[PDB]
Amino acid sequence: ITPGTNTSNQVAVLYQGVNCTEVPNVFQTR
Amino acid sequence: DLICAQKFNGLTVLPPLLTDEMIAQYTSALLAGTITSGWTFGAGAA
Ligand SMILES: *[C@@H]1O[C@H](CO)[C@@H](O)[C@H](O)[C@H]1NC(C)=O
Repeated sequence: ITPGTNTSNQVAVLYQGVNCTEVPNVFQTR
Repeated sequence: DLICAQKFNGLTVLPPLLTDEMIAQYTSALLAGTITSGWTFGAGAA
């Protein structure tokens, strides 16, 4: 998940279908 | 399970963006607007 590189160089990572305790700020969505 | 057999081969199912609670909220808003105002809430303000 990112805005444009003309705006910023900050991204977020969504691991799909993975519980948050099983990954190799942190939020848990469906 | 068959769902796990599909999942184990790279075939995943994305969730819908709009949940059933928000779909029911949309239908409740349309129903309440129709009951209390008729077509006026569709034409403009209620
Ligand atoms: C994730 O892990 C927690 C603790 O192990 C568990 O209670 C929960 O049911 C799991 N799944 C989701 C979708 O949170």
